[PDB]
This record gives sequence, C-alpha cells and structure tokens, in this order.
Amino acid sequence: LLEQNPRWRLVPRGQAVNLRCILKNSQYPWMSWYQQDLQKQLQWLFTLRSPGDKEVKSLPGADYLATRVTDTELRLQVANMSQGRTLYCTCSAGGYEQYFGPGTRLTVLEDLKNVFPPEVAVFEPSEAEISHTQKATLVCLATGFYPDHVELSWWVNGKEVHSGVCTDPQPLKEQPALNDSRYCLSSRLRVSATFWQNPRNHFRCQVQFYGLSENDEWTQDRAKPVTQIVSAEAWGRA
Amino acid sequence: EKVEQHESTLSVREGDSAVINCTYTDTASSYFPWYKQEAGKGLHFVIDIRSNVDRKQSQRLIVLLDKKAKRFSLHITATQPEDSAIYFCAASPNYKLTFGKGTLLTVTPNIQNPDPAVYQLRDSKSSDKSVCLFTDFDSQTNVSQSKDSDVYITDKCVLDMRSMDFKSNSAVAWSNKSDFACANAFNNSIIPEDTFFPS
Repeated sequence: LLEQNPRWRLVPRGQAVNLRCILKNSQYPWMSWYQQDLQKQLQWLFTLRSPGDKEVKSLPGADYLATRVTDTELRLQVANMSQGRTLYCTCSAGGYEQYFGPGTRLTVLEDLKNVFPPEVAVFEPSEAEISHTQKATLVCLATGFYPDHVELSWWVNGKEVHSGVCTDPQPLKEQPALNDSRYCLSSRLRVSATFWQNPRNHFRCQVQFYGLSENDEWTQDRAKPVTQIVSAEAWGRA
Repeated sequence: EKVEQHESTLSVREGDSAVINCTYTDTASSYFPWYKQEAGKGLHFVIDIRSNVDRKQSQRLIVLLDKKAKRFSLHITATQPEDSAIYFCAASPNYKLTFGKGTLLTVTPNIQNPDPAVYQLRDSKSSDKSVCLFTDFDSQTNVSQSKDSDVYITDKCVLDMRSMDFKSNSAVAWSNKSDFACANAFNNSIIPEDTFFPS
C-alpha cells in the first residue's frame, strides 16, 4: 500500500528534484504530502483528490509544487532546498485515518566535492571476552563517509542475520567542529564462542553507501563516490 | 491549530509504565491519532481516539481524551525495549493532521547478570588498528563522549541474542593516537568499580 520513489536523494544547491508516489489500492483515493524536517517535526503540505489537481506552496526552506497526475499517481517537485528534509506520501478514505508511505529522504550539500564513500573494517573478538563470558563480539567500523547515507548489515555464511546485532542509531562526526564533517558508524554482532571458534564460519559486515549517480558531474582525481557497497570480513579461529 | 507535546525525551526502565501528554488549541479537532517512528524508519500508526470517547485501551496501550480541557495522552503499561521510538501525537478537524514535535522514548533493558568489562579487539587484517569495547554493563550506567576530539566514543546500544534470551549493552571507542589504550578509554565516564580490564 503506497510506493514512493526514489527512497533517497542527493541535492546540491540549485538542483530541483522529482518525487513520485503510486497508490496501490483505489479504496484510499485521498493522497497527501507531509514534510518532516531534520528536527523531526511533521508538517502537512497538500491533499489532492482528482487527477489534474496541482498546487504550489513555500515553506522555510523548500518550495513545493505538487500534482495528482492519475487516479493512482502523485508527483512532487522540490526546489530551492536550503535545509534537508524527508517527504511522506499518505493515503486515506473518508480525511480520517492516514497511512504514511515509506518516505523519500532529501539531503542537501553545498559542494559535491565533499562526498566520500565509507572505509569498512571488522574487529575480531577478544580472547579475554571469550574466556570470561563464553561469547564473542565482532565490531564493524564504517569510517570517513559523507553524507550520512549508509545502511549497515551483517552476513554470516552468506545469509543476513538480525539476532545478535546492534548498529549505532546515529553516526558521529570525525571533526565535530566542521560544517561538512565526514561521519562514522559502528555496529556489533555477538555470537556464542563455540560458533566463533569454528573456522568454517565466515562473517561479513556490508555497508550500502548512497552517493552520486550517472547524472552527477565529477571533476576530481579520486574515484567518483558513487552509490556502492563496501564490505569487510573475518573468519572463525579456534 | 497547534498541537503541543509536553515530554521531549523519556527514558524508562523495561517493565515500568510511561505517559506522553499532549494538548491542542483548536476546539474543532475531533480525531487524535498517534504515530511512532523507530530510528531511521517510517511512521507507523499506533492508536487513535475520537471525540465521543474518553478512554480507549488496546493491549498495553491506553489513550485518554479530555475535550473540555483540550488534552489527550498515551499510556504504555509494562514497557518493552521494542517500544523504543519517537512517538508523535496529532489532531485533525482542512482535514489534515497537525503534529506535535515528538517524544523520544527509550526503554532500557533490565540486565539480569551484569559483568562490566572493557576488551580490546584486533582488525581481521591487520593489526593494530584496534578498537575498545565496553560491554555487559548495567543499564543505569551512562557512557560520555570524550573531551578529546581525536578519540571516538559511541553511545550505548542494546543487542539481543534472541536465543539464548540474552540482552547486553555495549559502547565502542577508538583512536589513531599515542596515549590511547583500553585502560584509559572510558575515563570521563563514571563506570562501575568492578569493571574487568584484562591484559
């Protein structure tokens, strides 16, 4: 129920951006846009019922034009973004309950020059910890990335795991003073020491980074910081 | 219309009860839904209340509405850590939702057998680099982010080994410097006295 594309987006100063929201069930024809700012405050923008309806609206600091193109498609153009934000498409029947879609996140950069992908390293369980607790904690460190668009996951013998895992909810700034500071994020996977001690067991943390696309220009000598995965691994030892 | 949400941050121990209190200005308002946002995810509907009714209960959730006083509240009995999230109240008459600024609810887990310890972990290839791991500490312990901008310290974070039914707190620290090792890492944070520091 409700798909929104894209899910994420990079925007340099000056660029506009288009968002789409497809309604997947005709019983909830009333469709709306809400913005959620960086301080997490939600604010309604528009509600458009019929195909052909369009509206414009200005908030601090983003300008919006919205258009209900078809009975199942709603579009939004976002321009003049000073500060970043997230945009939720909602749908509803008789306006009462409102179901929020998955949202589109917009980040804003002065310069494209300061985008970097993450470096990823895995740190192996302490022997002390295995003796003391009969448990083994792997740590994963994704460092040096900008902006903060990463999705970290843990993979054990080729399958993704959620049990035993905890990822920092907030990345921390490497140079907290600077305006455009590169970020860093940690995660932990904790397993039984018997499982760590089997050397047939393979561990990987995977960091999906979200960065530049085919459409974004790139002028510098280092590799174009494109949307990519960066991984790190470790093997069990006895 | 403005909707005020009184509590901004709310930290509570697993199992105990919590409230969030909201007020609204515009007397036409007759629908009052609640949404939660787990960190880095979307908004999910929790529970709502309409103008006829004063009290509504669903599992461990209760909502109250007083129309005369224009206040309404969400009550969570027996909090679990899964309840950790930002909660938002809203009001609706223009049939849009007006939202409060949100309440961050953290439910800290009850650590059955504390075992505070600070371990050193080596890179799977190689070595140093290394990282310091503070773990197994009690929920009432707070980790502070250090006073030296060349050493990095994570906030506490809870993981759940689903079988064997075990939860644990953890914080990570690392630097590139001379003058940093695990003995000194979480100086600046209270830290129990019986913390194990191996060699």
